[PDB]
Amino acid sequence: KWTYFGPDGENSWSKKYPSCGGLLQSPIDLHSDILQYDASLTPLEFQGYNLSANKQFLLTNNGHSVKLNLPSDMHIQGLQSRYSATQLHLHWGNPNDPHGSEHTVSGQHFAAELHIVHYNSDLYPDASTASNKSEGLAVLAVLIEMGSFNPSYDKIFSHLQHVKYKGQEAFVPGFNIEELLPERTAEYYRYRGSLTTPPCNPTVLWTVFRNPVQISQEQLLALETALYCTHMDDPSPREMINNFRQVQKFDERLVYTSFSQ
Amino acid sequence: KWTYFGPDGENSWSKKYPSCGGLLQSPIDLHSDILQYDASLTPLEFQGYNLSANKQFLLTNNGHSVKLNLPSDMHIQGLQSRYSATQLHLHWGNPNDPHGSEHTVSGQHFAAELHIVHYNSDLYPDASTASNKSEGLAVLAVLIEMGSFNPSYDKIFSHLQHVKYKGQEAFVPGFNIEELLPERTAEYYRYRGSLTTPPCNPTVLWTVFRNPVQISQEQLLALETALYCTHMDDPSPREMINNFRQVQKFDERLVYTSFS
Ligand SMILES: NS(=O)(=O)c1cc(-c2ccccc2)cc(-c2ccccc2)c1
Ligand SMILES: NS(=O)(=O)c1cc(-c2ccccc2)cc(-c2ccccc2)c1
Ligand SMILES: [Zn+2]
Ligand SMILES: [Zn+2]
Repeated sequence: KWTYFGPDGENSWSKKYPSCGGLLQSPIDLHSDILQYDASLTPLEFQGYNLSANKQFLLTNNGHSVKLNLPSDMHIQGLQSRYSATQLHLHWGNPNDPHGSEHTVSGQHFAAELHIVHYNSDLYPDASTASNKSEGLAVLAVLIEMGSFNPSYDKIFSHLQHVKYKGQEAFVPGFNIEELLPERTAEYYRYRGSLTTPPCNPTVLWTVFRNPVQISQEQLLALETALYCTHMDDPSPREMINNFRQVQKFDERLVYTSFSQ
Repeated sequence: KWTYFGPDGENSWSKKYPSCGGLLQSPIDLHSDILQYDASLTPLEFQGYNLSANKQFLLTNNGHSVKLNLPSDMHIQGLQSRYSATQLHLHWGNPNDPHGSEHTVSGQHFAAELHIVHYNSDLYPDASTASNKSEGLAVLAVLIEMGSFNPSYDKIFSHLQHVKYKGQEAFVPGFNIEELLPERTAEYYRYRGSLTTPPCNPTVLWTVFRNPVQISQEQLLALETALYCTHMDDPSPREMINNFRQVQKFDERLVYTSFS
């Protein structure tokens, strides 16, 4: 058991989850001193991202985030191996401090962050197995700011009412997951890091897109106010807010960028 | 023991030092969504900070920072209790990333930070006794940025080449400590937090001055490259760099400001 607040919060994760105290931890602050342009970072292609509206995908409150289960026929192409999707989920702040992305840029948080988790399906049968292995996982990170209403994000947010409490789940119809990606996906930061939640395994190839997507203030408030970290019958209900880890030390790492600036 | 890098680094402190995973942890990011003006925050007076040039004070490389021992007649006036000085020390980054202040302001690190540690001498016999007790400690924090050469800071820095390894010590002729402070000490942030190193006791009244001081890039580079965490005889030396703790969550609480 672990949380983002109080005694079982992030400084205590390493007690039961020793990788959380190890090297190569995520997230990090992206700032000029540790960035280096790498022209070998070519564009990714997203395959199988247009999920059938006639199929259903499980949306779940796992007590730490809201997560949508994704099929293994969604793939990234462009890394050394092909990686297939397993799930996506979000991180956010709170109505009075609406700045809860995990990665920061030049010390500034965005409003929220989406993570789309993939695993090396060339080598491993599933994400559980891959999660233990070197470069077993690849995660795409989309930084979220306040802006215009985003119809594609509402294909998640409009369903939060059904998964208010920990352990609640609802099937939702497929939609085009590519619509959650920002413009100019060719522009990104790349580094070797970790899961940002326990067990914090240092097995993740990170791709953080340079350009944020926009969602409306009403959308963001819905995300920040709809969910609880606790079971429906828990006697000490806790809102699901500020579910992001603080940035970690660099540990001599550089972040490579597919752009110069 | 404890370190700032590897398996004994800050995410592992709580395993041996459980207050590192408890309440009221420092340092924090000083931003507007958590600030609040409060009129009771009047100018601190710095008494006995003009150290006698006829005394000498011990500079030690403790393996985690460089620290100068201070005399207990040096004290802060203006708080509910009297706080008496025990030591000062610094925190910094590294040549590749020279931004290693502990506190940040609107997400921004400064180059380095100075901490002048005092103990509540009204309540407690010594710093040792005070550190884990109620209202035991008050720390002054000065944020350091690059700029003009600073002779005041050189009174310390000039000795760096003599304390390069863990457990090495050197003597420093008394000088005026108030020269290490910025101008306009009247403007400062104030909050209850913790030691930023193990055992992370939540017993510190922080004052972080609004205004930074300046040191030259030659001075900053000396600080970042002069010292080791390890003993001289060590097969695998470790440079003393990035000796700052990451900022902590600070939720539903308030930093009070003496200014607006
Ligand atoms: N924040 S993340 O991108 O590093 C991440 C990845 C995976 C993950 C999932 C499947 C296989 C492998 C890794 C799970 C989570 C997670 C979020 C909330 C609660 C528990 C776990 C978070
Ligand atoms: N960074 S700090 O201000 O919160 C701090 C205060 C004190 C401290 C010292 C004496 C009495 C009471 C508190 C000691 C250190 C320290 C730095 C390096 C190694 C070990 C300890 C750090
Ligand atoms: Zn995540
Ligand atoms: Zn300190």
